[PDB]
Amino acid sequence: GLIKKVTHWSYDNLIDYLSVNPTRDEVTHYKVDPENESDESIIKLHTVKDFGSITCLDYSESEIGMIGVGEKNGYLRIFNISYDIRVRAKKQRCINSLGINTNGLIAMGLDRNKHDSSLQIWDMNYHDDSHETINPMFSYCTNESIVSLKFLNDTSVLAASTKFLKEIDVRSPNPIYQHPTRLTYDIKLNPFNDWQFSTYGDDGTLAIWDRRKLSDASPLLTFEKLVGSGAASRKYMNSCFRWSCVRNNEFATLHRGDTIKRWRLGYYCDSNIENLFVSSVHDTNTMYDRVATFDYIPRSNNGTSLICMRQSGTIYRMPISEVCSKAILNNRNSLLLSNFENTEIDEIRVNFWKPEKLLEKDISVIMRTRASLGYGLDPMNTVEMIDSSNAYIRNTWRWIAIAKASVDDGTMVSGDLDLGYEGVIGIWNGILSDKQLNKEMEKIIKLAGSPKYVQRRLCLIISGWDLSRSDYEDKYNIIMKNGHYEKAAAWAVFFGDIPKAVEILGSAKKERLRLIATAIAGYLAYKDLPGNNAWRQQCRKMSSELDDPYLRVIFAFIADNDWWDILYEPAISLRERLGVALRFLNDTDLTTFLDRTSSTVIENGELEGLILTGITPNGIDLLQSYVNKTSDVQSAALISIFGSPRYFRDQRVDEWIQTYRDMLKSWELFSMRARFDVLRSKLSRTKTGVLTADIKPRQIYIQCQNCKQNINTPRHKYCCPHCGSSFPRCAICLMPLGTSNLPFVINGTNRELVSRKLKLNEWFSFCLSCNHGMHAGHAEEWFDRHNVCPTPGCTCQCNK
Amino acid sequence: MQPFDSGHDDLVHDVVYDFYGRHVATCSSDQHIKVFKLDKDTSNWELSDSWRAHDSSIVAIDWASPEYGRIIASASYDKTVKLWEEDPDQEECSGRRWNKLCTLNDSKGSLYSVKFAPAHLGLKLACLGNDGILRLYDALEPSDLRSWTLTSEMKVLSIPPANHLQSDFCLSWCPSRFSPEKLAVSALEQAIIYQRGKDGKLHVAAKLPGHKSLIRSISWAPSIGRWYQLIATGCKDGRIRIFKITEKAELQSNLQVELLSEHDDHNGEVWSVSWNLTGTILSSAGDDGKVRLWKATYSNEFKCMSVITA
Ligand SMILES: [Zn+2]
Ligand SMILES: [Zn+2]
Ligand SMILES: [Zn+2]
Ligand SMILES: [Zn+2]
Repeated sequence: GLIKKVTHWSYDNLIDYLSVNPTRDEVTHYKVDPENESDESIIKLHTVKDFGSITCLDYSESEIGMIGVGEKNGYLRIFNISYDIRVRAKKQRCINSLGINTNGLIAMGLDRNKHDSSLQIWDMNYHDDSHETINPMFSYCTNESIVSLKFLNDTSVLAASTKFLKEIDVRSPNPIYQHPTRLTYDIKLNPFNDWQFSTYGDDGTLAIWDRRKLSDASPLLTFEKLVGSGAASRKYMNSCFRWSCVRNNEFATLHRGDTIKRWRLGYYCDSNIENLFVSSVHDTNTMYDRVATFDYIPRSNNGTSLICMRQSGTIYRMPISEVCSKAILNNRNSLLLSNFENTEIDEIRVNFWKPEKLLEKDISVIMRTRASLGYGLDPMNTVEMIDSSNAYIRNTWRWIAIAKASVDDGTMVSGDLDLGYEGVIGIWNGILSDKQLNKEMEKIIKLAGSPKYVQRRLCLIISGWDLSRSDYEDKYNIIMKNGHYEKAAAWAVFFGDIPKAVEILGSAKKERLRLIATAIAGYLAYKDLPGNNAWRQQCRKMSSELDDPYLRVIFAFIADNDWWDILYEPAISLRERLGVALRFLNDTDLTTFLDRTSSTVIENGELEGLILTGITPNGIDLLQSYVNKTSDVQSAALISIFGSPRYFRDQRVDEWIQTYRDMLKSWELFSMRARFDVLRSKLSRTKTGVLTADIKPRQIYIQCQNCKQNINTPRHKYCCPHCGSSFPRCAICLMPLGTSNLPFVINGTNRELVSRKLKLNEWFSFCLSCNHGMHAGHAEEWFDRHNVCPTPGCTCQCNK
Repeated sequence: MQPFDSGHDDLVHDVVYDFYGRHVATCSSDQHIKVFKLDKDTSNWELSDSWRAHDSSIVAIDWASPEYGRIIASASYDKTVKLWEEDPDQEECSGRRWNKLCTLNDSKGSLYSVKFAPAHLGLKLACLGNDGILRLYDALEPSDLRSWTLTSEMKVLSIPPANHLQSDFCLSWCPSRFSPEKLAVSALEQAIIYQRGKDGKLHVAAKLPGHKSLIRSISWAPSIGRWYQLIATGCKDGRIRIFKITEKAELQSNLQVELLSEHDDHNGEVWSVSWNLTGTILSSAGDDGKVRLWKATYSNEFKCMSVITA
């Protein structure tokens, strides 16, 4: 089997091919359309069948159709497919190789004969047609056995014998070089670099050569046992190694009839001979097994397809898949795909899951959208942002808003104990004395039925549930106006006013809600009848089957009256569960409920547990579990800055802050980074007033002109503290720098914005490459017409 | 999917984003580097500059930190690392928009991977070639960014591979300012974590087990704030190994490595593996022609969510 690619014939996009059947009896001319990957693109055109045993084949580039075919008996046949002459040597012997040059010169490789030349080069136009024998123009390599040859140029031929490798020019009777090597078999010139050819040997050892190294002699590469062995014994060998006609420094090797290894080479110049080494090998499994020989098919956009001949002689076409070589992810969740075959790069922007859906629902783009929308700066604004476009984040920011308003109103910070952003667990569980903490809690409250009533009042203050009847009516009106009638009825039952809940839910629109209120109405008399009587049964079933969590709560409380079925499911607000566990519960079971819920939320990592834990080290542990669950470092940092460096110091909070700042820089949200920094500075004010935030250090230490010392070791006039001398003057007006209320208006290149620009233009500004100072408006007005520093004797383009 | 032609005449080898995610640098075997900017108005990738860089095929490029300026490293097979600084006073698509700074003619072998250290470690470099020598280049003199000094020279491989045998190398730094300096270095079949000791020299810290075949890609996940680090590795086998690292002679902290997962979904060779900004989405390419996206579940097990055929 021999598949030989033939060029310079077709004028259309089709690529011609020549094939020899595995029984070595016919030569078939094909025509392959590369743009169509179907197996019907191979078109069989002609078949010459009068052949004994083909050993070699060659084609003519200049004249279309002229194909030479060698044979083991010794008959070389030159004919057309798209005349017919049979030729042979003077002494008949087997033909191993064959070459047709561009100018019609024909070479021939024969076996070893002691009285004849094995490299006969002759032209067919000066050949006597009355004789089968050939009279050669040039005779070389007497008493030798040439096994493979290839025409390099219009005059030079590269011939390989059984023990030598030669390049013989027809213009000189002395060969150019003779390098003794045993890897002298089928020569395939590189189509992109004629100085490189690759042969193999009897042991299967492939070798890629350079002619210049042999000219001057080691091979450029050597692969041990890459191709089939037994090259001397068998004269009918399939071609399992091919150079690449689609790109440079590449070759395909077919192994065991199943896989094709596309070796890609790398080159470096020792400084013009490029030393070679193997970079990457790509394995492609064939469509059908038992492939003996194969060849390339060049397609458009640097594509690759392979035409292969099986051991049964069936010839098919197989494409090469586009294997992705690089899949990188952006900070905006954008995927960029690079191929191993073509040049184009594929991009999936954010604009089994769909990839766009997964990258749009990822927490990285969620955090980017929230940071661009302004998340975390004001908790009321976060609540409005969440409501305007999951819900547990709203519930855990409502508590942050409540505690921050309480601290900023001075309600909690009074007394000797700060107790800002404190947790319900820490407050109700106690911990310099019990009497001292009781009396300071009493003085906080002054602003029972239980041994600890002041602790309950502190817990209601922290939870934001210290409300009166008018406050509850106002909350009912607010929730009714917001449209969550189910939540309004749930809150009415949480307070314990079931006729009020019936009145609220019945005065709605939706008939479904009116029916629900009608069902709830039942309880207003079904209170003294403890017994299964269907109504409770149907209500339990409906509490199981309804979808709304507040209605589930309202039915589970109405039927089989028990507070514990309300405050254990996670479908409702933890603040509401604390509100019903603080208003109607005994202190013996409240401790058990608080311990169970705290030990739940700390290991679960829910943000709603900040009700119980506060901004404490236990809160930092809760936020750490939340980060380990979700990678929501944005919410972790924006919650942590509400009292982590103000009250303690842990490395995890600083890590989250630095990570969020780096992410904000990566999204180019520098304004939001600055707002985060000023919020961190503002929320680090202690009870005394000492700032605890690690602020950015100073970058300017102006040296005084007179005293020659540091001025930083006056809101409108800055002077040196050591001697009183003012700042260096401007280079445009020779007025001192750093002082406002200048006797002129620096009108440098909505009147409030204009006034801000006019008052901003009179600030300090200096070049950092020549150290010359200007006013901001002076520099803006001066650099719009000049490109040199205004100080005399300075050559520094301060603009760019 | 919107494909845009990069314009190279040969195979595009490495593509890297910048820190801000609006610039991509593409190297190729046509001895060219191209930088593409993402236009804000047209929302299409457009070319910024395209200049010839090396005398051989470029295989790895990296952007520097944006607080040190705009510097692109370039490691090619001609045993050179070239550092390229942008001077904005040149016309676009001209070849003079990116000025050459320094050539690192110390590598005796064809360089495979180049990486910048994070910005808190200084303006550092990390080079690796088939000589098996890991080199760290700093930038000590701040006046000129052309005097780059070799400081750390650690040998990863005992002898270089022969030319006929293939090889692959990859590097990954530690994106953590709150952890000591670490470096994930991938040899032929080995993955070594190198840590900076108290003596100022790198030392062998930990080794990732497994890896019966060639390692094609290594990637250290960003530490979003968790207590465990993640290294993703794509081998010549079908395995996307994710290693979970917990950090606690002459080393500031000893570290333990436990294999978190091992996935054979690609059925081939995992050519590239990467991470997201937050370490939640992994991306892995393989010989199946499909790029898989992996996200961790509730039980800390990574499960595939999307498959993108090409
Ligand atoms: Zn002074
Ligand atoms: Zn001035
Ligand atoms: Zn000046
Ligand atoms: Zn200047």
